[PDB]
Amino acid sequence: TYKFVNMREPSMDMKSVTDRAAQTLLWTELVRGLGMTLSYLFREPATINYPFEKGPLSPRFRGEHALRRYPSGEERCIACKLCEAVCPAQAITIEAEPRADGSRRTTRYDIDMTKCIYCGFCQEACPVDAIVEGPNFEFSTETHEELLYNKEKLLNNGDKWEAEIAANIQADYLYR
Amino acid sequence: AGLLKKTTGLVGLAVCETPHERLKILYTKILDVLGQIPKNAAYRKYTEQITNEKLGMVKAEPDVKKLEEQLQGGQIEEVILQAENELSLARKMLRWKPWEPLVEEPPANQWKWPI
Amino acid sequence: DTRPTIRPRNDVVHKQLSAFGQYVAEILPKYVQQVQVSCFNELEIFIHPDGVIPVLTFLRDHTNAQFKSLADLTAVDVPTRQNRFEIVYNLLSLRFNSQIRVKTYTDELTPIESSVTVYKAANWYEREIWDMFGVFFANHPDLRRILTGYGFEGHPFRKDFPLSGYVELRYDDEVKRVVAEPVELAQEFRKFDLNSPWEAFPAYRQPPE
Amino acid sequence: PPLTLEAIKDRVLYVLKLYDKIDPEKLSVNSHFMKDLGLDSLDQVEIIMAMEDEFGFEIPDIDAEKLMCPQEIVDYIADKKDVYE
Amino acid sequence: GTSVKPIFSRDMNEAKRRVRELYRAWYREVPNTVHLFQLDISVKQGRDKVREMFMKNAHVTDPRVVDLLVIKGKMELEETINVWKQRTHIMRFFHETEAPRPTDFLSKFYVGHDP
Amino acid sequence: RGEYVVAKLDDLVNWARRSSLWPMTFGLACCAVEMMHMAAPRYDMDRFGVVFRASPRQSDVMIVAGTLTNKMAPALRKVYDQMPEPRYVVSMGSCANGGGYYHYSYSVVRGCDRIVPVDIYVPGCPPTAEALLYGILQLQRKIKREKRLRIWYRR
Amino acid sequence: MNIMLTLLTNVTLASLLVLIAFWLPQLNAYSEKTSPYECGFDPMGSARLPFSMKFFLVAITFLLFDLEIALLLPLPWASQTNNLKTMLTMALFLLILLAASLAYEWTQKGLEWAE
Ligand code: SF4
Ligand code: SF4
Ligand code: SF4
Repeated sequence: TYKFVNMREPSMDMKSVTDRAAQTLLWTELVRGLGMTLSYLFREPATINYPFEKGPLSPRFRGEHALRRYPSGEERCIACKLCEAVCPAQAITIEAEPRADGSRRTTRYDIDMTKCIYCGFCQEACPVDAIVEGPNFEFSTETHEELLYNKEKLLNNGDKWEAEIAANIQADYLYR
Repeated sequence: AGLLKKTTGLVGLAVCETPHERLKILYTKILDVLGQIPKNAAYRKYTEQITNEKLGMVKAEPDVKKLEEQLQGGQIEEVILQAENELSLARKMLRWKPWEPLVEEPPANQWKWPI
Repeated sequence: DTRPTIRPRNDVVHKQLSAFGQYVAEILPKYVQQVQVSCFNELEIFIHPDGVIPVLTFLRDHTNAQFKSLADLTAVDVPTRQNRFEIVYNLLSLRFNSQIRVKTYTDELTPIESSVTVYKAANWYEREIWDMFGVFFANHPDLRRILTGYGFEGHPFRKDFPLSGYVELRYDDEVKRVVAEPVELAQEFRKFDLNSPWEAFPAYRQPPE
Repeated sequence: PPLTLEAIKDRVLYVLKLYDKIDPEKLSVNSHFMKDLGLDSLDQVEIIMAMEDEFGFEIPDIDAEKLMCPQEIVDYIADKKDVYE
Repeated sequence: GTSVKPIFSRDMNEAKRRVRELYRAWYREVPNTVHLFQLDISVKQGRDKVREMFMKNAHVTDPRVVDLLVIKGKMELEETINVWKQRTHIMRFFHETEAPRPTDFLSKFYVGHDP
Repeated sequence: RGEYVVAKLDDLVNWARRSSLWPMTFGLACCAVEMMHMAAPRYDMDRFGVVFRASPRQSDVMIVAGTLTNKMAPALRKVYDQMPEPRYVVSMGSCANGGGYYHYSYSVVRGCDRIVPVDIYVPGCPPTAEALLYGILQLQRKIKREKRLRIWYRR
Repeated sequence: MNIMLTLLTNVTLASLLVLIAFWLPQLNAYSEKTSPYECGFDPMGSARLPFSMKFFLVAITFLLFDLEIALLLPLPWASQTNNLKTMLTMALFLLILLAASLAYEWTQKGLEWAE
């Protein structure tokens, strides 16, 4: 099924030629273009008053990363290195070591936020929902080094955006 | 035999007002060049088979639209266009002439691609 | 259906492709070495390098082939072979609604007749093949680097060319001009050997040597 | 004024003087760049360029190959620019 | 096995021939290239750098190979002539910013485990 | 007081600077598409005084949006050196920041920093058009805290 | 008096704005900030060589046509005469040749811009 987009032949009767001539001299399609720009002038602009009116997002939004912890308080990451193994840009570096108490966690968990592609593959691979991408997207910085997060900064994010990340996965865990 | 179509739709492909004779003369030139091809070549028998069907096909039907429908080659102007290509192909085929056996068997593991 | 996950397989297309494969093989036995139809109904024609131009011309011009569009022209670098480069042609026939694959072989020092004459689309594809891999093509109009930066050394897509390259770039203030230096990665690319030592597919079990 | 073989002689030995990697002492009319003055093929390309730019006209590659001594340059320039004496 | 079809040259003699005028085409425009690109370096160090690059590729004793560098140098000449390379690309040949790596074994032993 | 006079005068200049930033679009990769959405009426970059203007002779800030390929690296430096220089550079996306996805490639410089000095860094892949608006807002704050006249008065 | 005072004030106002333009904003410049702009990469060397455009024929006819408008400019005071028949005939006569010149210029390639 195809349609011929431009195969219209104008009529040669005395009426049609005059209308085309009237269109030519008395610019009409130009007025129609003008007339519609006036229509948009009186309409309702769609601009949102940033930062007083932030844009609409979804619970699945991928932003700044953070390591969450169990309700008890102990971290969720058990250093399985799934997130590091599946990271498409190799932005994850992990070093683990037996903790003093037994059950062992990472001693180094660095995310290179200038090498990250924010694909979210880390939060899917994680079998304990430890590493997640938080809702924040306003962590722009003045220096390149401030982007290169390590375990401490990421753990701080987990203790800062927990009130929001907990609700997001609460609304989205059933889909996954 | 069918009214002269205003355009072929395709850009550049001009409408041929006398397509029947054009197909007949080119097809005769096809079997002409195929004459210089010895019988043994698979190119000769196959192309002759295609053209001999087509030649007896264009002469039988005088109407353009039944010719196009039954030819299964789109618009008629494409048929002369492709028959021309078959002519040029057969001419340059005479130079390279692939009837000859394979020029060289490839190395042992050039193909076979599990690494 | 009993195969809700397995992709359905078409045998009619397999028979039509196989019949055409024999057709092309008999037409030009001078270059066609071997021909095969893959499981997912795709035809591959293995020609000798000298047959690059004649075979393509036949597929482009024959009334029963009419492959009149070079989809792409690429090569696969396989160092373990004597002719490491393996030039691959992909053609599409609009009249017959089918696609064909024509593949040759070439070592490092051997020129291939440029297909610019048959398919003018090959012109830019040829430059990429030379730039990425180093395969020179004779009779090419404007054979030169297309993707790599000016004065680039080596051919990147070659398997023996390191991923990070040999040279990085930096603005040097002393000369007030962007300069080139030997590469020094802040974090080396952590190579991952993730090939399971257990056989995956018994169908492609290469017989022992 | 006309052109004579002596004119070619003086200007040829003139242009060889400016060549840095030449020695004015062992440089002679019979001096062989490979043999006498110890040059290379890339060097020999430089003189025959210095020949053609100073002489003005263009001398191809075919004659720049076996032409080796200032005699050969003076003899070959003579016929090209019609110096028969 | 010992015989394979060539690129442009049938032996070293014509391959060396194609090197000579390539060096000719590289000698002439160096003052022009220096003028064109506002080179900081004078003309003289331009000429021998062409000479040195031609010199380092001397051990080659294969007609097919020599053709490859000959055509590759031609593109390099082409890139330089029609202002396709800027000052930075030209200055890339003069390794200026990087410190001289010493060649004596003692210095290498002092700086690192580089063999 | 002289210090007070220089204080108000500096604020007047800094207000005139931060209230008119004219980006010189270096649209390179998918980071540029999201930046145009900032120019789209949903966020309306123009409303903040910041409006897109070509001809780097008539622009104040660079917005590096996309990967910086080694081949074009001289172009980035040249268009950076030609800006009348109360000037700042905004890096959009992981690729422009430090290489991002193509950090390990043979022909991508690991960050636009190696060619030009970089002001505020905008992380993302791509950073959403709202995130860039926050970035430009951060530069306005940075311009606000400029003591050019106070330093001159205390030299 | 009145006209020259207005002319003076405008040029002093314009010149003062230049003076505060080049002096109030202090300069930290170098040789790369003064380089000609060519959308990034290095210019090939141009902007003063002969840049031959095509509308030269119609550019020079404008000069001829601008003389026609000079000739027919005094029409507002020409209507205040006692012999309008002669004035009307001559006034239309200049317009006719102006139309005639354009028409003949049109027919012989003329307004068409050279390729
Ligand atoms: S979202 Fe970032 S850190 Fe997570 S896997 Fe993807 S690239 Fe790696
Ligand atoms: S995937 Fe989760 S549990 Fe595994 S190493 Fe990464 S953060 Fe830790
Ligand atoms: S950071 Fe992501 S979105 Fe931005 S240019 Fe790189 S790949 Fe594209």
